[PDB]
Amino acid sequence: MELWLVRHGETLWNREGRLLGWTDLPLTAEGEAQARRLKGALPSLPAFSSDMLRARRTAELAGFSPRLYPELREIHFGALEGALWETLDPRYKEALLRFQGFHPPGGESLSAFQERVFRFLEGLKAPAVLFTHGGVVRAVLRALGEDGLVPPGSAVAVDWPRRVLVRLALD
Amino acid sequence: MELWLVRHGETLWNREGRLLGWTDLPLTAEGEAQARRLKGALPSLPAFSSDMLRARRTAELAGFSPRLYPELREIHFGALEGALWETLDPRYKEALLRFQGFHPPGGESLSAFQERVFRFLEGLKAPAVLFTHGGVVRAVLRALGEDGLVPPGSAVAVDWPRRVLVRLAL
Repeated sequence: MELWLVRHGETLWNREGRLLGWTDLPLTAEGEAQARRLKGALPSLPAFSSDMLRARRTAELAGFSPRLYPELREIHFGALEGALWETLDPRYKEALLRFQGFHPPGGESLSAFQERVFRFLEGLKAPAVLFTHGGVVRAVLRALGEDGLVPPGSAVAVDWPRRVLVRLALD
Repeated sequence: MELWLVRHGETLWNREGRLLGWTDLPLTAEGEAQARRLKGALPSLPAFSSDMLRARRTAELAGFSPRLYPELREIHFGALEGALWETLDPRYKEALLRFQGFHPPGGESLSAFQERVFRFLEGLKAPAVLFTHGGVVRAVLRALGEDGLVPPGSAVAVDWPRRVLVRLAL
């Protein structure tokens, strides 16, 4: 099933290097700029978006009017929300880097996050554009055997659950 | 959808030739070495594992933190757990070789085993690495029209439920 996943534009915490999950921060000026560049670059398919403001705003500026689903949210970092990546305990860094065995206190485990995301993707009955977050795109890319790190405001199209079709980045 | 079926490393009953199902044996030193060797080959896909110690330990040494599922367990041989294959009564040996039916005393039936394994596989929602047992790997290979020559600590990748992608015997 052809699915286009879009990572929302940047927020201040991208440059600041802080974990941003369920914390609701707005797009920066550049983030809105990145979002506008997506208009006319994404297929005119039904759109779905995380309910987080930054995701919804990206969809809007991209020319879409998506249906909202919290299932498309970034992983819930719990007590690690807002924590600087730099000072993150090596155990957490490793868990996130290897994408496994991550269970932040007060948050969502990586295993639970993957189930949520993959369960949502399984329910899609037709090609769609999904406005979501870096961790969601990463989970999908890694499940498809590829490095799952993509720039804010970029997109990837996949033939779920078989292979990646294209990675789209705009300058 | 890509699935990697990984057979746990060897235990003492493998070299001794004894039926090993729900008996929770640990890996031997060589079994652990086999597990470590898998770290440099298996793709970093979501991982799942039988809850048996030998499977869990194989996953850990291969560099994974799997979600545990008893559905990935080898069949329960009941009273036949630990029985030497070489002296297995013809009634059971034939049953296991015919693949038409099997139900050892105090054990699990082939039918229950299959319901178990296939329900699990059919429920997967994304590619994955599955740390399991010989009987499970064999069940998958046979469902794809292939034999089942996968030694301990080795793996087979399949495009489920269509065909085998590649075999990895280290």
